[PDB]
Amino acid sequence: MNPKRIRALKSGKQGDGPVVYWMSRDQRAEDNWALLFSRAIAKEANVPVVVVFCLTDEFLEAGIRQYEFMLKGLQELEVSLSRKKIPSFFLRGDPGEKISRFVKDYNAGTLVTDFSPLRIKNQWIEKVISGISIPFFEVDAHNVVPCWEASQKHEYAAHTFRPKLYALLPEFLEEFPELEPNSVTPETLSDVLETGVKALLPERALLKNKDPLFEPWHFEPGEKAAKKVMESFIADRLDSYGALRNDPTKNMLSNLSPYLHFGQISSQRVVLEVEKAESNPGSKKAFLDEILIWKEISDNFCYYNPGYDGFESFPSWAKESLNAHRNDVRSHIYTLEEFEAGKTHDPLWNASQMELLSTGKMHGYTRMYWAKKILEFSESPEKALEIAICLNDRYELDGRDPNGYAGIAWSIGGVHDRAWGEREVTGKIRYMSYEGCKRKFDVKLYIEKYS
Ligand SMILES: Cc1cc2nc3c(=O)[nH]c(=O)nc-3n(C[C@H](O)[C@H](O)[C@H](O)COP(=O)(O)OP(=O)(O)OC[C@H]3O[C@@H](n4cnc5c(N)ncnc54)[C@H](O)[C@@H]3O)c2cc1C
Repeated sequence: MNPKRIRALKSGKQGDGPVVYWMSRDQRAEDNWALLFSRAIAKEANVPVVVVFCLTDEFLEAGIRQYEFMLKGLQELEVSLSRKKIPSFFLRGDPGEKISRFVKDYNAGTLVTDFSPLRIKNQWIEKVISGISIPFFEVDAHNVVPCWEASQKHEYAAHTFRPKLYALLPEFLEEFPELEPNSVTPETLSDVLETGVKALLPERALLKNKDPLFEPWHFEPGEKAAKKVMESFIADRLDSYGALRNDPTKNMLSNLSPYLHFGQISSQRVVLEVEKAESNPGSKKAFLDEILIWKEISDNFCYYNPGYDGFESFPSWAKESLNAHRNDVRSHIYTLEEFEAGKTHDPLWNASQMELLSTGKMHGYTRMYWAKKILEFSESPEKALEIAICLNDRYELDGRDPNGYAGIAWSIGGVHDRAWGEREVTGKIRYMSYEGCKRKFDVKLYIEKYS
């Protein structure tokens, strides 16, 4: 285990009870440096490792679609951890109260968590630090290169982050040891799920017919399903990925993001397996650029920019340009509700929103298109950011994620982009025209599918 993957969050006085892994972002038993590090600390302290997960109060800010995907994954995780003789505890409430109380009730010796750069995770961490007296570590289990090691700062372009990340892959891209079971064995999620579904139901996304919009069969949740999606991608989709990743009418992406978001599969795992695959040269470079460079620069962005969801984090050239065009008359303005129902005058935009509504995963190419039009048809960049985040986090299975904040900030604010030709309203932000998409893929066919 490379000690550069683990960081101290708070010194303390070690207790003599179990080591507690507060699982949050990496909801898997295999390929999990945070669990592996926790198991190892336990072994040196001659105590078991246990897993705690907090079912937080914020679940009512998203939908059934994410709550069910996540909890059906955790049901499977319970079984897997128990086979390793690792108990798991699911705490209804927010971490400050529930983790601090768990630590005390169970006499935890050491507390470990996984790494998320999101504001809510840091809020949770502050409240836990004030409720405990034992040592508290975090482990980057989501990036191949620990986020605080990849760069010491915000990287303004993929081309400045790329050479730093690739210079560290020889060290950090490595196989995973097997998780050692514990020596000995030291409200069901079903009922939790039902309680939570009851609370969510009034806000469920319904057609006018009251029929639910969401189709829950496009991505089966859990660690075992994630691995099959990974295996089918490498076998059937990787070869064509370079040619087809920008064609939303084709189903040729990996479809791994919902699994990667909740940590039901390790990206380090996916990279290991892609690296060993013999596939079309070009396709592997393209995929690895997305799952290494662009995914891990998103953690870089959220980690070094506390205002990652606000206009103030845009590059100076984009803030200046959007400000210069802030009083340009927009050709249309849409309300949040009009965006949300796909009721604009742009049928490609509406189709993209319909794909989000019905499957919980909008094709990566039309996400770019979709966020850029929110900029073009809202009162201001700040309002555009709020609308894009709202809809992305409400309806994307892979939402509430650094990739999301960074992808929206790329779209609307030019983060990790350069200035392009000056237009009214959108200024020098990269523009993606309708006619452009028409020359790129079969727009009429995409609209047909999602209408
Ligand atoms: C406006 C906008 C919002 C986005 N919101 C999210 C979000 O909430 N959550 C999310 O996980 N991704 C987000 N993305 C990034 C990207 O669209 C998705 O990760 C991707 O479409 C998921 O499909 P896939 O797994 O089939 O992708 P693939 O093309 O197979 O890529 C494999 C993995 O690479 C990573 N990746 C790919 N593209 C990007 C990218 N542009 N930025 C960062 N990582 C990337 C993801 O982890 C993805 O699962 C957003 C992009 C934009 C433009």
